[PDB]
Amino acid sequence: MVPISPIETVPVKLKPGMDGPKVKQWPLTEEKIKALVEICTEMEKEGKISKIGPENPYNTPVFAIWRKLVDFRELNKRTQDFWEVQLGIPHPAGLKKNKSVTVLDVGDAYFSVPLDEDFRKYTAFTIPSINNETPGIRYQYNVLPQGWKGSPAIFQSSMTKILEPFAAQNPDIVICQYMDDLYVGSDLEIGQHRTKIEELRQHLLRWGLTTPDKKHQKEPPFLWMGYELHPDKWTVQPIVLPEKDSWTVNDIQKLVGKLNWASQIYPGIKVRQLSKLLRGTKALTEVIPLTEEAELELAENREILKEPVHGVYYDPSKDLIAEIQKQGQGQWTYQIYQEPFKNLKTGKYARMRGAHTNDVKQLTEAVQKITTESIVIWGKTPKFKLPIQKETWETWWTEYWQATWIPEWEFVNTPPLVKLWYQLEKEPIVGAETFYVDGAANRETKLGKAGYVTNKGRQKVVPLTNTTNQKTELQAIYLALQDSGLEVNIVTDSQYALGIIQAQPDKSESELVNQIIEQLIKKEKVYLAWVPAHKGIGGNEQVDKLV
Amino acid sequence: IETVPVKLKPGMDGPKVKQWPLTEEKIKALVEICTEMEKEGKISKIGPENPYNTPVFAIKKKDSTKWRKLVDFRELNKRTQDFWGIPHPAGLKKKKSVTVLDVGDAYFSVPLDEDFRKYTAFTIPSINNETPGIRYQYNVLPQGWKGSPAIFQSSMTKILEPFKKQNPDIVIYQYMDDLYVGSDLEIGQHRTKIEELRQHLLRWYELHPDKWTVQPIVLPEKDSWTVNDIQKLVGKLNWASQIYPGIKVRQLSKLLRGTKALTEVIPLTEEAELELAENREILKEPVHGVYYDPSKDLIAEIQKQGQGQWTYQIYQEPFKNLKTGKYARMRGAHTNDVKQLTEAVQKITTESIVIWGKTPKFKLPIQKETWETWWTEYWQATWIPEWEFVNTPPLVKLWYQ
Ligand SMILES: *CC(=O)N(C)c1cc(Oc2ccccc2OCCn2ccc(=O)[nH]c2=O)c(C)c2cc(C#N)ccc12
Repeated sequence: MVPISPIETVPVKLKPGMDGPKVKQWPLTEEKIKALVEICTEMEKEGKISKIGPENPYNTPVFAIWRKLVDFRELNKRTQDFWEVQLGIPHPAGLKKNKSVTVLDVGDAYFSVPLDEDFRKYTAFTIPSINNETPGIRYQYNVLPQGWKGSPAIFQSSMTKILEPFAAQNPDIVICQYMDDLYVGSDLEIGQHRTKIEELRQHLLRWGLTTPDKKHQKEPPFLWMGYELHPDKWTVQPIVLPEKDSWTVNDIQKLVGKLNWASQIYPGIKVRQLSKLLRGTKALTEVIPLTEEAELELAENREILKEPVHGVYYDPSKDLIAEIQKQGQGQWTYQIYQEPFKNLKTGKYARMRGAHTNDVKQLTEAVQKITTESIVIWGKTPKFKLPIQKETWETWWTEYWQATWIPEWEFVNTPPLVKLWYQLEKEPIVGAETFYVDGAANRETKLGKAGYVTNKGRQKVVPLTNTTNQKTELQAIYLALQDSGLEVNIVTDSQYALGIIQAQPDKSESELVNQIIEQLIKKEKVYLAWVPAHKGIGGNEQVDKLV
Repeated sequence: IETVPVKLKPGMDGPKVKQWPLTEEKIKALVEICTEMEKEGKISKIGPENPYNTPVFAIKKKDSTKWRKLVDFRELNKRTQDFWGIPHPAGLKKKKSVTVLDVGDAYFSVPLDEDFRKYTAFTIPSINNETPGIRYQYNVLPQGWKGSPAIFQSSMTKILEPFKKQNPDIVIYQYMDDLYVGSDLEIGQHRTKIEELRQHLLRWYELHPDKWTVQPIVLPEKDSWTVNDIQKLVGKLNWASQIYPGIKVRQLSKLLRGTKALTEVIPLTEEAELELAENREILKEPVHGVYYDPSKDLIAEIQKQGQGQWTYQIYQEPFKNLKTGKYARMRGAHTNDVKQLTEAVQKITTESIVIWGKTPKFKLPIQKETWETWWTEYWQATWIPEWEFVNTPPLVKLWYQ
């Protein structure tokens, strides 16, 4: 016999202060008992388990479909935490094309990785005897059991340590481990490739691990995690949008899931209106009618998804480019590619929940998201193509009160273009009328007043019902904007309104803020000055609006 | 040569912090660095039985092209038991000049306690999540961990004993992996003394705190005041009245009586001039009841003033500033707001280390996603402070300009 190299065991402990499992065995039928006796006898002959005496106080239930199924849920609850088998799902657009990709079944190695000797006693299980007239057959595992918490991590780490020298001494090949399958890609000739496959089978045989010689079951196109992986391209598995006379909640969740999934390769997918119908819904079974916007969006999606689209694999010798387009209502779409018309992948970004916003902040956030995704998938930041002029961005970040930065990018003339819709003056405007604004409201009756007095003697006070102090301050500024010329100075004491306007929104939840924004767009020059309230600053008339 | 027992705080498990994505060049840099460290026994590979994690990334220090490994031990540092202490040298900030030296390599000569090593686990990530990462743990005192200077303190005293016995006029402070050496000599004599100390440490950053002072509140001096000038003056004085008690604005607010054009010149009355002068005299005095409490956090606020100018304040209680400043240095960041902010954070943190011996909690005028996306690209310091984000524009910005 050729000596087999031993696989180093991983030391395993239980969670602190906890003991091993002690679950009572369910009574089984005589047939199931016989089946489990045969299966366990074969496994004992193979070395996966061993018989133990009565001094082992631990026990884990065992079932039959025959096939043996040990329910390790209690031991899993009591087992220590391990390092994750994966910190994320690989994305197909990061894969590098290979002339050959071979699949090897290392499933038989799963039962060949030994379990920590001091931990085997916790895996004990009992086969019930016929008619329960003899003691049940006591077994314990010697290898990583299927279903135990630590089996995938210990198996993957053991396999990695085994493959490390082979991968190191063969840098011209790529070996990936996924579950009980190894994937070996290379650009070598098919003969040299199959040769190095045989060398890998020998190196694995040095640890007694057996690779099936007969032809495998997996072959292009690889179906994996909702993806189709082809020799030269990748895509998502076929996305079919169902025809429904009426849509329930789970149909809209299935639809938004299919559209989100498809949006990574199909460009222009929108999900705003369909996701909006799931607002504040608690029932999975409720039927919700479709808005007209949801119908138009769904039709656009059906037109985008009418024929297949494929992404290309990554080529590290070419540049990485990411282009963004604004879609409207806080929606953005983007394409990542290296050659024109050949996308690596696509995606979308929706604006965050907020009371006020503008297009520049959203484009910034989308750029950061794409930067992070691109560092994940490819380990580098792409060059950006953005629908915003260089001078627009320069004005923005030079005048914005926050620090902000976008990495290397170039302007692409694809409407709608992101622009600044208004810019407030830095100094008071000579010759422009000065509007002193103020508003106030009663906390009990919700009655208020908003208005202005100007240096030319112009005045206005408007009474308001169902209002607040903040609303009357905004309404006062709005009245000043309505009644002034193209250039106007505006004096307020509202720290609230100044906090809003200085954030430079172009869209808001408040219709009043949106009206103020439209007025600001219509103006040529607006200087907004703040003063402390109740300080006797004349012009600032608190009493005129508190009557 | 002998390990000292180290443990965590009661009831606290080790750190389990996600490793953030890294560029390919930083990953390869970490692969070379960690391979060399593994050859030297400083770190060892670990198996799946270690569930803890602390993030790692790679930087490039000043005047150097070699990559450097930087571990974000913040969570482990707050989870590590308190070590004990030495009172902070109040005379370090009073010295004329201070020089910062990186003495981190020395920590690698002292082995780390066995049962604690697993808490120093870190991961070199893989591109596209192809592998669970290359996992390591430290065998010696790691750089950036608060226990390293506490454990090495005796050895550091033994090494610095001859130098401190030779020059009693030089102040020596240690914070993390940095040694701050303050004196009053000439720049040339200070540099030769620094080479003397580095060759003294070899066998076994100019900074001038004397050129730094607290910034008083200043008011304009004008011969003609417009309505707008007076309104801004009253606003600033009203803000300052929260810091100084006897600030008075009613005589200056009298001039604003009436609905006048913003650009209209208003002459100051005699009562207004007297009130403004009294306010000036009040502002020339220090703030009443300002003290430092070592049990409270330090808070640092930063405002972007534009044109590469940044203001900052360090306080513990509102309106009780312990330090104020204005960083306007221009060093290869004229077109990058985030790089400027990161450099300002590093300088303010250094000043806070010199003054109080601990790092402040920052309030950054930046969105979370931008900062967290980009700050590691411009970080050059061994330590890392804490920060939160300001999403609403503060009105007091122009009152610090
Ligand atoms: C191993 C792994 O983590 N994944 C996600 C995985 C990768 C696959 O592709 C692969 C493996 C090794 C080397 C190179 C590549 O892919 C390069 C691009 N490419 C893909 C397919 C092809 O035919 N030719 C190529 O050049 C594959 C194929 C997988 C398949 C399955 C399944 N079933 C699961 C995971 C992976």
